[PDB]
Amino acid sequence: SNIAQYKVIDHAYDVVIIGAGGAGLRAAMGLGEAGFKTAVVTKMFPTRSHTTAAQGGINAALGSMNPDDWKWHFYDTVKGSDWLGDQNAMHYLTRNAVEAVTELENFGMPFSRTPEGKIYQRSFGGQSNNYGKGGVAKRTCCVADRTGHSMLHTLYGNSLRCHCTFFIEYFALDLLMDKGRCVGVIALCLEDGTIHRFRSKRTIVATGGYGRAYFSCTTAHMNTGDGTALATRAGIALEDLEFIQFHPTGIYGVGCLITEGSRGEGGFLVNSEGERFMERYAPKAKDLASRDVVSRAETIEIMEGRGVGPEKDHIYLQLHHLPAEQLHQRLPGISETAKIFAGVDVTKEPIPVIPTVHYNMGGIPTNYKAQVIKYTKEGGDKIVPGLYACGECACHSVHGANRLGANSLLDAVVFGRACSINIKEELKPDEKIPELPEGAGEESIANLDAVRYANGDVPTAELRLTMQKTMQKHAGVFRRGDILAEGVKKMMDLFKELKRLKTTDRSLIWNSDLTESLELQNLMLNATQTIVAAENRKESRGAHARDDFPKREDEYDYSKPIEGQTKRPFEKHWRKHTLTKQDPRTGHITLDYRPVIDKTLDPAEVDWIPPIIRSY
Amino acid sequence: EKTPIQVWGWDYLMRQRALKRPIAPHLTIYKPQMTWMVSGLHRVTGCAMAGTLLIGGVGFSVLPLDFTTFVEFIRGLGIPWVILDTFKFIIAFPIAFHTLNGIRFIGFDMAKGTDIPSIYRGAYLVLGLAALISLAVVVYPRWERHKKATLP
Amino acid sequence: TSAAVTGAAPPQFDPIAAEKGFKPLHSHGTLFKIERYFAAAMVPLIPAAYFIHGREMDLCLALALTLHVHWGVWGVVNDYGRPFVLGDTLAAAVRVGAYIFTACLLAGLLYFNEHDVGLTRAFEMVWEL
Amino acid sequence: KRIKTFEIYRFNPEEPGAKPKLQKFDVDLDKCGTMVLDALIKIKNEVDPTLTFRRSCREGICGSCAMNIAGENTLACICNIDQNTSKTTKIYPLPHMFVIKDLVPDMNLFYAQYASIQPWLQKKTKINLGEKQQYQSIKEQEKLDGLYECILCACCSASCPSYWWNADKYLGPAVLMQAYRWIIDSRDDSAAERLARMQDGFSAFKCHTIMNCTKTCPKHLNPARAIGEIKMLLTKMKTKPAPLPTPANF
Ligand SMILES: Cc1cc2nc3c(=O)[nH]c(=O)nc-3n(C[C@H](O)[C@H](O)[C@H](O)COP(=O)(O)OP(=O)(O)OC[C@H]3O[C@@H](n4cnc5c(N)ncnc54)[C@H](O)[C@@H]3O)c2cc1C
Ligand code: HEM
Ligand SMILES: O=C(Nc1cccc(-c2ccccc2)c1)c1ccccc1C(F)(F)F
Ligand code: SF4
Ligand code: F3S
Ligand code: FES
Repeated sequence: SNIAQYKVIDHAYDVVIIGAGGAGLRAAMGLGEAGFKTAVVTKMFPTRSHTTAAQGGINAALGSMNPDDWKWHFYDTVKGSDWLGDQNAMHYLTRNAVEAVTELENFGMPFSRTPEGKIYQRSFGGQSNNYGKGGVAKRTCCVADRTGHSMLHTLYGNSLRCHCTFFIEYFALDLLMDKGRCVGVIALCLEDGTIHRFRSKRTIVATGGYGRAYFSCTTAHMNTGDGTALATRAGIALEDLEFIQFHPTGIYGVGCLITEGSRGEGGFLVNSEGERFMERYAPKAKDLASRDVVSRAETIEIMEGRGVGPEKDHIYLQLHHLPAEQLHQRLPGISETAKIFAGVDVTKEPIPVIPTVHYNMGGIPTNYKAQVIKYTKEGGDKIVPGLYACGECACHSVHGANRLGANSLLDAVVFGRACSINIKEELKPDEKIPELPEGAGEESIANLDAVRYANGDVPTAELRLTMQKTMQKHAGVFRRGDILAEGVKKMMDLFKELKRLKTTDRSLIWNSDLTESLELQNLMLNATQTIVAAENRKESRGAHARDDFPKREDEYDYSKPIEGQTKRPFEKHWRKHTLTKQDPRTGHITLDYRPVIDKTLDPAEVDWIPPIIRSY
Repeated sequence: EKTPIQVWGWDYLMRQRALKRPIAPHLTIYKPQMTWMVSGLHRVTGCAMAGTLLIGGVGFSVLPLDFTTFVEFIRGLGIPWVILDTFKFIIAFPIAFHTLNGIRFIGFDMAKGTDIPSIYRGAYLVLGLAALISLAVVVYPRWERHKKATLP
Repeated sequence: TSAAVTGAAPPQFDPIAAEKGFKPLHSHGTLFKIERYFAAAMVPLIPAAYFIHGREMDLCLALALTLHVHWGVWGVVNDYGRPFVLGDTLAAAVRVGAYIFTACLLAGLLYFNEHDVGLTRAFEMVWEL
Repeated sequence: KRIKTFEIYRFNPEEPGAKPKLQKFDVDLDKCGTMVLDALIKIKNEVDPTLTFRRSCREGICGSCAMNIAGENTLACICNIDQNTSKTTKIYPLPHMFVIKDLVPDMNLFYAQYASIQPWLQKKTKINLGEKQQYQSIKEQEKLDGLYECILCACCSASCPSYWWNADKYLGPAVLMQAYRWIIDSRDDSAAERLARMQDGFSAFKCHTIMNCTKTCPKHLNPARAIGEIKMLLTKMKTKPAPLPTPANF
């Protein structure tokens, strides 16, 4: 903190949440309800978080449209993960799914309804009845086309009833670490330019994804992976970063998402030939195949010169064959969005769409209870005391290598609640609030000041613009070992240009130049780890495809019958979680690998699901 | 005696004062629109009549002058008929517009006709019927005095 | 360094802490009804007074207009007579001056009808110009 | 090249004795996205990084980027730039709000007021929180259409003159329409007590039906009607239907 003076302020809370998305709030609700003194720190008003921009819906086996079993949901969830998913956490999720979504309706979430008067459910990608044998599932509860908006707004409202004290437009800077324990967060209040340390027994990280690490995405400008960057700086290894989910129907010019719900109602993809081509790549499920399957399908038709439009470089989503009544009642939002950005009447023309960055199944590794973890070969799973994390920013890991549609809002509400429950019970009123080590947060402030005043020779927008461009080119839908290798190279050079950084706005008060530059460090951490972790994965699993390694490498070969083979060693196959660990200052990364938890929570309640061939 | 939010709301103003933060421009920047120009007018007229009635009622009482000598005075100025029927139009139009738009607003108070077209028709219909009625009340007797003047 | 003060929670409204000891204000609802009803009932009165003139009309306008314009200016005073820009007692002066305006309006009107041509006759004579 | 100009309201509370200002900026329209937010970003990245404004979602759902463009209160991100390069588009923040910096208004009363309507579900008979769904027909819940889609952007509150003059007492269009959405919710037992906190002659009755709110709302919703609706209830010219009875096989 050489070249300036900084007011600092100390607080003392039971638990400090960093996030006001679905996860964050839902956690905070639980904690206040159970009489904790909770702080919620968020860099924007909670209504502005990305959750609000979710459209499709939230999965629960309610049987409001046809009889359903949460075990068939559990089935589809694991299949979707591509057996990288830790089945215990997938178990917890799907089991508690029906309760979680009913809680929402009871909180006053205005769900769409049936003639019987129950929650309306729509079809959605990747899901099916009777363990893959039945038809196309219908358990995706929705508020038409605006399900996240409605969930967040409902959640936010109910958080005002339960005495959480909100610290809004506070940019969290770093975790407060006391030799392996989390005692709080340090943050910059944008309103008045002060610096705030929060002391707390627990800390929940709930900070969303890092979609702005790519040139095109569906995500918000705030999605800059600050939480994973927080954990990286605190010496915690991140997990599964190389699995970046490409949503198939993002709008061509702009990025704005068109829901999968548009296909779950009946809409479909169409190439230049006018073929409804998904019937080739997935005869059974067609346009409701898993996202990664569909996104690749599109990305091929483009490469094979059957792309649509002037450049022949995107695809059409066709919706005008549906009734107009149904387009208003089920998809009013995107009806409008397509009108605004693409200049399209969805009842009369198709929307130009193209695979687009969307979700991060990677994140901060945790257990099923949501306690952030560390891993060594010998010691194994080692929790980080005081620290929890949930939602997009986490890696429980319930999505393995491919997120099931309508499972993030669930993950957020389930494991958000799980943080509150799993804290109400390990934290007891004997334990007092930790004191801060001297010099706590001093280096966060040193970094702040250095960035604020920095006078390099490359501006903060330019360095970002290429980081994003490099990622779009080298780490996209189909990847090759040489392209990735060059990617890592180019990427590691941009990590060095971070010393040559140039800012202009010198102010403490609401400096959006300074904060977009803290975001850019946070992206670079997340970005570099994403591309090396990817360059090393020499297989093809879920939302990660190598041209040069097109097969799924598991313990056995699950294409032939089992008995007869020898289980390959852990070091040879790839059914395991990538664990990147980075040095924040030098930018050097190292790898390590973690076994997939295949057992369920309770053998009685449901059996584990052993890997099979993944075809839709 | 306030609500708790109205108390909180006051203290908030006091804070924003203390921080000496500016107040983002409004009248000076907001686009003229039928919605609020009409309301503006509805008030401006409503008030001006009250004003006239107070300046009128109290004015002639507190002065030695009476109304007959005032009407007498301005006929004595020998001012063109066109100008004098304009000054009648300006007296009628306030009463006509305010009264019509009164009913409109009683509508809007009961949620009736609040969509953006009903707002924009209700506006023109009122400015129409009110200008129509104010010409009809100025020119009719002036057309019925040009009959006595020139007809058998 | 960080040698700093223990700071406080930011100002923040609790809608449950607000609900202890708060007792509802006398309802304004009934009054709003009669204000508007009264205005509705004057809709026939203005056209009535176009055709029928004289001293009984003059009196019924003066009574009606006063009571309407009483409630009019009270609302216009409460809009522009704000404490945050006039300070407390000057704004209260404006609230009092609203009741003065109402009672000088009438006196002058009543005067005008009783010792001068009246409202209707006054209109006649400017229309005879 | 079509070089469009923007006059953008500016203010910095660190310069001593500071005053609001207009700043012109020239932007090449062919080097730049269709929407006004695209210009503000371009300018921040290529010309003046100090230029401060809120944004998050790019698709018009968040409500962060509300401001006064070309006279009207709308969201910048779904606002098509006027390509007529002869005129200049004027960008000020939400009218009559205390400003923090440039295009960023302190939104804290607006939020506190939203809290004061108690935007959540309230039941007379304590419910078991996760156990079963509450019945509501299609028709009952379509009452919520036009209402639950409020993104809390404040365009409308900040366009209502009454709210300019009396933000401290009058709740204003956006908070009031939300108040009505928890009142006609069949699932909400507190219709009674909700109207009790807007009984006074300032909370909801200071709506002088100007109609600026419904006109400016970039989400095409209608508060002026919801307010009108809120009065009757206050007057008693109307009351809330009782919930349709929940079938016993539910
Ligand atoms: C367009 C779109 C549509 C989607 N639709 C669906 C759907 O239909 N169904 C579904 O299941 N999933 C959907 N998803 C995925 C899902 O919505 C998100 O992954 C989920 O909302 C994330 O919730 P979260 O609370 O973890 O983070 P978010 O909801 O993204 O919120 C992040 C929070 O963290 C805070 N934060 C970030 N950085 C900092 C910092 N430095 N300091 C303080 N606070 C910080 C932010 O301010 C914010 O409050 C969709 C995603 C997108 C982009
Ligand atoms: C004849 C039918 C009339 C009707 C139906 C009527 C109706 C109304 C209504 C509904 C308002 C309140 C509108 C608001 O709150 O913005 C109002 C305000 C007012 N009216 Fe009338 N009015 C009538 C005649 C008159 C007359 C003859 C006068 C004469 C002076 C008058 C003076 C006012 C004034 C001063 C207000 C002030 C409040 C404001 O502008 O907001 N009105 N009128
Ligand atoms: O003030 C009112 N109009 C007003 C007064 C002064 C300026 C502007 C104005 C000017 C330019 C643009 C927008 C509004 C508008 C007004 C008019 C009728 C009813 C209630 C009111 C109010 F509630 F008090 F706000
Ligand atoms: S009403 Fe329209 S404008 Fe007022 S807040 Fe809700 S959305 Fe923004
Ligand atoms: S702009 Fe204003 S006063 Fe009432 S109807 Fe609309 S809120
Ligand atoms: S930034 Fe979401 S409203 Fe434009």
